[PDB]
Amino acid sequence: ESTTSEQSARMTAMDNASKNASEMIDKLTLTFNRTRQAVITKELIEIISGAAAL
Amino acid sequence: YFRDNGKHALIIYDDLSKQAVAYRQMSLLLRRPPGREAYPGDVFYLHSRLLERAAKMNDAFGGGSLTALPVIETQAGDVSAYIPTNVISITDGQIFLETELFYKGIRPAINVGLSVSRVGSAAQTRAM
Amino acid sequence: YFRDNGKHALIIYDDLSKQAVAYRQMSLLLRRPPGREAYPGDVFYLHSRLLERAAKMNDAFGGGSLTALPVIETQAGDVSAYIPTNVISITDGQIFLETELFYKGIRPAINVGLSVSRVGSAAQTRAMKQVAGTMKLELAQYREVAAFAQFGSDLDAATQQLLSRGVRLTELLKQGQYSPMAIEEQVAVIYAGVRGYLDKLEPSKITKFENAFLSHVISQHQALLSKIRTDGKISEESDAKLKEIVTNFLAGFEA
Amino acid sequence: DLEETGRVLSIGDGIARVHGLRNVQAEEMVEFSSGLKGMSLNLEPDNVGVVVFGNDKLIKEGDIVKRTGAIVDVPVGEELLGRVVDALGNAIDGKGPIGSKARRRVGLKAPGIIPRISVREPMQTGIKAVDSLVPIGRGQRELIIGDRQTGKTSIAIDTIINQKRFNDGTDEKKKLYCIYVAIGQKRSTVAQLVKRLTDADAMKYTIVVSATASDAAPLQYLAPYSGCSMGEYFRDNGKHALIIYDDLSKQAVAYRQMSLLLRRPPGREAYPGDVFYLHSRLLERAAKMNDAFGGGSLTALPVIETQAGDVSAYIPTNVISITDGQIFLETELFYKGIRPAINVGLSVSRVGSAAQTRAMKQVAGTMKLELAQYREVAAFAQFGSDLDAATQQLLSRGVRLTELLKQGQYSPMAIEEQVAVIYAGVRGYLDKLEPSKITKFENAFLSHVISQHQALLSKIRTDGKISEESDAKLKEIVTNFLAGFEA
Amino acid sequence: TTGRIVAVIGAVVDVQFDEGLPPILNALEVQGRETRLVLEVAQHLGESTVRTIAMDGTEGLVRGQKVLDSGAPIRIPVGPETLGRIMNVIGEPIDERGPIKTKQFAAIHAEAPEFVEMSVEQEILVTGIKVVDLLAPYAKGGKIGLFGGAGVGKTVLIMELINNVAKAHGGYSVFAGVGERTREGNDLYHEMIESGVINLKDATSKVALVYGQMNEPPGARARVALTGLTVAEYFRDQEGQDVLLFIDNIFRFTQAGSEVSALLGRIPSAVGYQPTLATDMGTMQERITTTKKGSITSVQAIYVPADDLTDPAPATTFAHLDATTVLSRAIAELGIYPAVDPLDSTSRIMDPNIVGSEHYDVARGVQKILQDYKSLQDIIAILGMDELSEEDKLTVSRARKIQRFLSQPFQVAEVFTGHLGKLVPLKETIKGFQQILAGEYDHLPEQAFYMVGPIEEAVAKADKLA
Amino acid sequence: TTGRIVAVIGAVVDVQFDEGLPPILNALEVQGRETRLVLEVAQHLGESTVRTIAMDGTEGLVRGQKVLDSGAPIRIPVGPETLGRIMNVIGEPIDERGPIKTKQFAAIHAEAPEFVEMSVEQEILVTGIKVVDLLAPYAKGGKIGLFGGAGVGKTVLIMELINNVAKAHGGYSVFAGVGERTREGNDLYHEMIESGVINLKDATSKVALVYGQMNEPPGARARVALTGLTVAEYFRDQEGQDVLLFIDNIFRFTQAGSEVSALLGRIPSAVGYQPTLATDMGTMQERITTTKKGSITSVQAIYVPADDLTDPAPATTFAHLDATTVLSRAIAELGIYPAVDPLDSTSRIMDPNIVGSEHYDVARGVQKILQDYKSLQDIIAILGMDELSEEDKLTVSRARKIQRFLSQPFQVAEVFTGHLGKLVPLKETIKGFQQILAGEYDHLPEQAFYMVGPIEEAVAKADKLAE
Ligand SMILES: Nc1ncnc2c1ncn2[C@@H]1O[C@H](COP(=O)(O)OP(=O)(O)NP(=O)(O)O)[C@@H](O)[C@H]1O
Ligand SMILES: Nc1ncnc2c1ncn2[C@@H]1O[C@H](COP(=O)(O)OP(=O)(O)O)[C@@H](O)[C@H]1O
Ligand SMILES: [Mg+2]
Ligand SMILES: [Mg+2]
Repeated sequence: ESTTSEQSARMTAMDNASKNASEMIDKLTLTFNRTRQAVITKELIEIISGAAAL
Repeated sequence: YFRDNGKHALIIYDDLSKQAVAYRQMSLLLRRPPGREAYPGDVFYLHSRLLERAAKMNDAFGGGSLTALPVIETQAGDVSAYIPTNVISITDGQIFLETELFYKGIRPAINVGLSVSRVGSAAQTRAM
Repeated sequence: YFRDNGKHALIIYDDLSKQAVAYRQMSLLLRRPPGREAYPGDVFYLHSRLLERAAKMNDAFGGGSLTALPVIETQAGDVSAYIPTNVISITDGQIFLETELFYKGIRPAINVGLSVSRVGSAAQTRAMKQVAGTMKLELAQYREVAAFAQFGSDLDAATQQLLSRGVRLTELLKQGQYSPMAIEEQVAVIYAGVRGYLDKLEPSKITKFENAFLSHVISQHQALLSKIRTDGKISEESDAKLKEIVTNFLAGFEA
Repeated sequence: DLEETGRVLSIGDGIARVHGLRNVQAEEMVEFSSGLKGMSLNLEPDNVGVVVFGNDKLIKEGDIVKRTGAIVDVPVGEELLGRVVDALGNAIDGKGPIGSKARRRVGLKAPGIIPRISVREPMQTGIKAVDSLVPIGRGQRELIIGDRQTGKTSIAIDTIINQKRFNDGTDEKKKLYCIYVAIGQKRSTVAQLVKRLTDADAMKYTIVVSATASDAAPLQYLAPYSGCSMGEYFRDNGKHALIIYDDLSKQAVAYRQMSLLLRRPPGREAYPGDVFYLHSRLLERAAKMNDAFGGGSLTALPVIETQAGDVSAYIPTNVISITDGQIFLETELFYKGIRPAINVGLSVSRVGSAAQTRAMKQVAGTMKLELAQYREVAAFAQFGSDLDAATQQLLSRGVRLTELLKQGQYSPMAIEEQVAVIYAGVRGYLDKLEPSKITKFENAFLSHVISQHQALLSKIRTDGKISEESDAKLKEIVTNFLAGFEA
Repeated sequence: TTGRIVAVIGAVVDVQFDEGLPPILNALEVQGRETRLVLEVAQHLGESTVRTIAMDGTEGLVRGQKVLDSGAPIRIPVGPETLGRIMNVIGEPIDERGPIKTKQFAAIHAEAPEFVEMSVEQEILVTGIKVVDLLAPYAKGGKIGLFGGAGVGKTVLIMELINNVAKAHGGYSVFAGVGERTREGNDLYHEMIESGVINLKDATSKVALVYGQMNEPPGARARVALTGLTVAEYFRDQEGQDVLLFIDNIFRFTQAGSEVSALLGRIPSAVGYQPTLATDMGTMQERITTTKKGSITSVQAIYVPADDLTDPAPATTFAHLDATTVLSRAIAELGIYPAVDPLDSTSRIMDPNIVGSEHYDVARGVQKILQDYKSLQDIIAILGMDELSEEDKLTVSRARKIQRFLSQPFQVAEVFTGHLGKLVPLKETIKGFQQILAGEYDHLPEQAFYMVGPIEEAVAKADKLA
Repeated sequence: TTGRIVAVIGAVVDVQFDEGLPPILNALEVQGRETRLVLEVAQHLGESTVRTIAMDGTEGLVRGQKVLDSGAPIRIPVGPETLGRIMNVIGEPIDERGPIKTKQFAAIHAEAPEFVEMSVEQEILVTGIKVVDLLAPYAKGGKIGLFGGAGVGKTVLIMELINNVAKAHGGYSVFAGVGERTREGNDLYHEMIESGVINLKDATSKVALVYGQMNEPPGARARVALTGLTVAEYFRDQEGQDVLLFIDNIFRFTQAGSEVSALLGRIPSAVGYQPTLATDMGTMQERITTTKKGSITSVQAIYVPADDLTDPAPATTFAHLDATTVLSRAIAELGIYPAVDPLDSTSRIMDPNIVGSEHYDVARGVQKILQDYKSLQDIIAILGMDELSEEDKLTVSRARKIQRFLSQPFQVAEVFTGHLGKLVPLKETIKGFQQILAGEYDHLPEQAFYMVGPIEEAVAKADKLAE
């Protein structure tokens, strides 16, 4: 009984952990791309502000 | 015209994200300083002055109204972005539609927890 | 004025984040083109020329000094950012504080691994050096091992000891506000810990122990404390006396 | 005369603003009184923006600037082989003048669509990982890309070294003349490089075009095009050339300096809107010519340095997009012991099989598939206690094939030696060999087949493929050798 | 009138005119050059001076050099004579086959069809390709985002599309290579010759080619989409056809506009794109549509920067797309051709109010079963296929047959394969998949449904397999 | 020829000349000043006006103040008279010991040695620093760079190198303090008087000092590296000798350039830097070199702004080096000093044909186990240790022991460690990491390997720890 319960539970736990990680990946990927876009724009605004001030 | 002549009008702005993109083109071409997401600092005001005009008039002003349903497009559900937050900070609540619910066939794909009407309750029929 | 006239001064710049913002404003309005983060290109120099002026003079120039504690406010805990690193790249060290530490009860909220002195034991009395000389590296290794050991399963004798010491030292470096401590009192207290006499005391009791221990040595052993303060060190005699006080007192404390 | 001469209005930062020169053409080489050259990049109503080929100290306000009938061309021909020159083709190796009998403009149009034919002929690097899984054909543009210090220059150097086996041979079709363009490197680095090729006896068929870190920006800007024209001499006369641009990140930085200082508008990462154009016109000049045009070719291996693996930064984006494929190198692979540090999952050659000999095509296809199957299961290796037999095998085969893709520096391999090594892996012979021993097995195995089995290697090369006979030979060499190895 | 060059700064040329100025978008012909140098007017700077963008390299230009105003935007040859021919952005032949002898020329800049000229109907453009027509069908006058790249039968699909639209709808095709790689443009051309969609010997060419190659200046790569589009517009407007326009690829159209915008000194917008990102795309895309006279339907290869779908470039493009065709390497390695991902491909007109309730219920039934089959695949790898309920056994059987019946032999591949290509009518596609779902062919073997056209051929293949 | 000041804004002064315009790079001498104020010509603006960078403060300058063209670039004293002296950017003594009585002077601006002047010889220079010697060794006459963010250990490392290599060096050394702490300059000076490599009483000094620190305006900091370099060039060429050049910190040359750049009229490049960053660095760096005439072993501390190695300044520097020692805050934070990233440090001589196959093999094995551990960390920090195979967890224990045996007490760092300084011979380093990898110390605890010299000290420490 012990092993049937344990292996069922590990399967469920790991399935849950796998799906959680999966959700965390998505979320971090969106965060990544929001930051990536911000970085490119910020850098560009610094250049233009520096240039226009001349 | 209807608002002030004792009648009732409904206006849909479909959509305000595209209008802000157009105003950003104008501003950058005018060489106005770019800010957050390269939008000009008056991009909030662009929308606020427009949405302030939707109003309920009292009987002394004819009792008319103008209801506004502005539309805003999010990128991958990001409600915290600059333009979405600007408009949330203007309107009297939001109906939020989720890609996840829509994909699952739950339609209209309204996320109930994320939706509000700040002032609509007093205007709901008792039967409802 | 003190520095050049044989006296010693301490200056606090609270803060240099706000000063750099005012310089930015002033520079932009002068039509000087903006650089990184809209600050002028020479925002490092703004602060470098200021802080270089804190200095220790030789005896021929009067032997005076000026010590500087500039202050910088970071955003979202990022000591690695442009302006912060600019100022770190000027000073002879930094004390880095974090909210996380603060709310967990590490107050003062000093991150040990991320803080440094660039003068080290040269700036310490011999007595403090005697008790604190290896502690900073030791605490860095402690925090690393405590993170690696996180999944509590079979730890060897060495790391378990490293852990027990570390968790207790952390309690000893906690301190309240508005009662800064005389050096000899700091040494007596740190001594009890680094010498291991507290290794079997429950970590939550350390703070209660310190305050009771301190009030005891202050009242009863003003001569031992006097000698450490005056000699600037822990002599073999002072050491023997301290050992006898902490072992027997702790035992009383634990009754 | 302000039609044919001008006067310096201002000078600083490698830009001379010149009054007059009413008749200058855009991009014309002009000459300052001191003898320094400059190129006319900005033609403006009241001034010419002239980019300075040397030190500003020698140009002062009011200096006379002349048109001379100058044309921006370089020496071209076999007389450049074995020589180290600067961006303008001047000898810098101290071995006297180039004996050049012909010249060619650095700025010329790439062959159009019609004069070309499909890339077909192998361009053999001698590097197992590349020739098998990222194969390059004559006329291709294949990018070498990765962070600093990941092995990029070495890919190219080993490719150049490899050609000796053909250039020494008797088959003129298979011969490949090499051009290494150094842009923005330090002189001693270039010196180590040519010493390497000299020792390898590869210099005799290599031209080194070098515009190093203290050369002025316009020179670094021209150098790739200069080397490119020298390569086109071979392309256009029925011969084959390989050019390495090491590297294009540095060339683009040099051009950005010029563009920013001419006050041309800045865009992403402060690059101008023509930096894509900069690289695209260079890389389209690599071509495979049809028979009516002599059947020659120019293959290009541009190099790009990424920063912290950012393949989406501006210049890597441009050059990835322009090229026919990419060989991606990675730091973590390097320190893991995967050297060459080629990411075999990401690396691509869109020319692909069309550029491979039958023998390689066979085993490389099997290896590609088995490495992909391995990659799917890879993360379950060091966390796999109770895996089924099938997945246990995919891992076993994967780790062994991966070990066989490791290769020492400066030792490029004949294609038949490559296939014989890969055979041992794809046919399962090493599946029970402990992975740490594979590189040792290969080195000894290869030494043995080269020594005792030249005939077998001959047949793998000649037959095009691996016959039933070659297969029976290898089976018996491998199994017997292996049992001796593990004895 | 005749003007004089007053400035040359890379691909930006300023020209002064003494009398009337060429309006913006006009084509100017630079005099005294070995080959045609066209400048397009971008701005009126004041003081009788226009700022232009060059359509070729500007090396060798002198200040005071003569420039002729053509009196119009870039005008290019249009008509049947363009079919099988390759032109550049300014309408010159680049295939070395002599002049393009059309009787009409047309300006590459035109306003989009007016509101009154719009079709208010939405109809499928039947492609004859089972996956596409059933699961993610093309809208007539719509835009389709094609995902994939290399090694997934992209060219073959493009060529089959050209073949099928000509066969089924009498409509010709235009291929616009935006930032075309010279090597690949050459190979595409001969592939089109070998497949027969281009014919050198007669007048049966189905496609006109327009190449804006990578080594050309930003202005040329920016405008080629328009040149291609203009060629297509002749077939819609003058011949009432349902036309196909391929844009390969749209990201390079956006990027060329970003480069031109930079050259003109315009302040860049978010992530560095042109501030005019949305209007550059809009003035182009809106020309592709169904009018009362006919349609242009566009298949557009999409490159997604940094794999970021929220990047301004794909986000701007996606506003215009009515469908996606996703070509997948995983699908190709299963031997399914065309390698279209049946779950990843989508269409906006997959709606009962547009394609009908029957088409909708069958498509949705195919999607569901495929989704369901994916859910069982983990259980197969664990428990085995003989441990499934009699309903689940049946969904695997049917799903797998459906997976195979979604494949289809192409006419354009008759050379390389030897098998006859199949163009399948929509009603037969619908019927075929309707019957497999209903369980009408549970008795037939799985492999009978592989590489077949209509459902009857799967019955006939089942019989032929003894 | 006499000129007049027409504009002053910060470090940048514009000067009009009525007759002969001074060429770019010329030193101009400002009249009516208490201490010598030099302006260096940067650009000819047109209209008989030149734009200059000042070498000292511009406070007190007045529009109309007279300026004399000297007729050449900044020229400084070079030769044996520089030995044991401190000089500033413009070659003035700043040690209060009177004139520098050289027979000859040299311009701080010079052409870089030609390609034909290059040497390809490279032999190991043993440091006694385990992590350097094992994984990324220095070469005699080579270009060495020490990269690090603020306060990770660049300067402590350069001082340990000065301590280990320069004290017993047979030839001359130059130390160039560039945009760093004045305190550090006074420390080094009196330390070198104490060791006798500087001698204030006789002619036995082996080191010349050149300083222009962060109390100095950007002009001084952008040129003081050249002053230091020009001194070393003389020693290299006009004595053909073995020269050591230490520069702390070469970033400050690039940074100084960025401070004046907008006032020089440049549109900025990315990250706020001058468009000329790379060519400026190139013309300077290519002079810092061994030639056929003589050898320079150059060691340069390289600051890394915001800890970002992709920052244009350090990123552009890498290509100029033959060995790179990259320091990491994440490693320092663990108390691992020196804070060398063993997976981001390189050397041109790290090659089995140069260092031999045993040294190569051990180094790569060390790097392999550390990368293997690195890829396991974050994975086992969530899924647990007990899920590892009994050979996978053996790479963990060995790697964590190898991380610590890479740490080392520095002699110069005693005031920070409380430990006595250790120097470890090359062969002992090899043997030690070779033995750990082989499993010879699986029984010893992690901490035994932390902060010691040779392997035997880890064995002895393990005993001390036992009780
Ligand atoms: N196959 C290999 N096996 C072992 N070592 C190699 C191999 N290839 C390259 N290396 C070494 O790895 C280091 C980096 O090689 P290199 O070709 O200089 O890469 P890179 O990216 O061009 N470096 P850089 O240009 O300085 O950013 C050198 O020390 C080479 O000797
Ligand atoms: N090898 C080392 N051993 C012990 N402590 C060190 C070591 N290197 C650096 N530190 C600590 O870090 C501080 C900063 O080192 P430093 O060399 O000044 O950094 P950088 O020059 O890179 O800014 C030192 O003052 C010292 O406290
Ligand atoms: Mg390299
Ligand atoms: Mg330092």
